Amino acid sequence: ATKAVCVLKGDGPVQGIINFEQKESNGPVKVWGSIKGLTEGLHGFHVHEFGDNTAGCTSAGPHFNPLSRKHGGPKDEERHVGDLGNVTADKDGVADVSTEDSVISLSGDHCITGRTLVVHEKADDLGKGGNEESTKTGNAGSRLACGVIGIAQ
Amino acid sequence: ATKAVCVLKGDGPVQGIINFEQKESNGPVKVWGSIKGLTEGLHGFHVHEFGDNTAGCTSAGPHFNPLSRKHGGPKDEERHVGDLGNVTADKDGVADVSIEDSVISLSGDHCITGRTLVVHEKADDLGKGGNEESTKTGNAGSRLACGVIGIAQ
Ligand SMILES: CN1CCN(c2ncnc3ccccc23)CC1
Ligand SMILES: CN1CCN(c2ncnc3ccccc23)CC1
Ligand SMILES: CN1CCN(c2ncnc3ccccc23)CC1
Ligand SMILES: [Cu+2]
Ligand SMILES: [Cu+2]
Ligand SMILES: [Zn+2]
Ligand SMILES: [Zn+2]
Repeated sequence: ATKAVCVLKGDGPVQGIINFEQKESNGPVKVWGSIKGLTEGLHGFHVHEFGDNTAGCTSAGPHFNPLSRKHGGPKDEERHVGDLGNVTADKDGVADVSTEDSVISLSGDHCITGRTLVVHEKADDLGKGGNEESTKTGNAGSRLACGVIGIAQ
Repeated sequence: ATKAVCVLKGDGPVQGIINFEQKESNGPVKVWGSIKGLTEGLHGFHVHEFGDNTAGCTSAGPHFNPLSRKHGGPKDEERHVGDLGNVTADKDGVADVSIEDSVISLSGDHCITGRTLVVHEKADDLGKGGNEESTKTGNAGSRLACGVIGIAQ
């Protein structure tokens, strides 16, 4: 199996640890972990193109989109490769993450390793918001925490 | 060309931005940038195996060594792929990094993207120290700052 990991940090209180595992190169990636310090509700959760944190999370660029598609949710055919939807936090400030995704990979051209995982301010509308921004960013707003996805033991 | 970047962070602050560029996949990688907050003298500078900073720089594991060789300096045939020698800081605490290396890569089996760059406490003896640890770590000591190497624009 192939494994990867991301430590999410930012300028505020949001922080987390996300793990990735892919049993087979043509198989799904399991994604799990925790993010704390969040406001209650949905927070957009994406892989962005660049593993560049030079100036903070802004440096990561747009959603990872090697197929030049519109933004969507993880269960949509029309999505960016990096579109992992939302994480949802309770009034404890914690989002428990446990998902499986069939479009991201830890090898090949859809590889997310070396790119940035970002948790956002606001909900991602999964491209169903009915405006132009919805099909580019999902209207998820600013970047609260991020990290470069790295190769794990 | 292919480009990568690493934001190094540690207590001091020891911090720096290191850029990587490789004109072709069969060619050398140019490495440049600046690290501040260092004590005067040599500091070991290596790519470590894992891009895991879960518990800090310790989580990055040993030097990146896909070929199962002993530790050396960057000019040695017998070296780890991750062996980039030392950076040298002056009294101002700044090391200017300018390296070209023919063994690291930003693609293929020796790709360093997704792995951790680390700057160390002490000098790397380049495997010439005459003891057991010299040919494993270069006796460079603890890890002052690190970051995951990411894909750049
Ligand atoms: C279920 N999965 C679909 C995505 N998948 C891929 N991984 C890496 N690169 C790819 C390039 C083109 C198409 C699919 C790719 C891995 C397994
Ligand atoms: C192959 N594997 C990858 C997934 N995996 C996990 N390990 C630990 N905690 C988890 C929490 C939620 C979901 C999966 C988890 C271990 C088995
Ligand atoms: C062809 N290239 C243009 C970009 N490039 C550099 N750019 C900016 N500063 C540098 C400082 C020291 C060494 C190389 C540097 C090197 C690769
Ligand atoms: Cu995002
Ligand atoms: Cu090292
Ligand atoms: Zn998207
Ligand atoms: Zn070494």
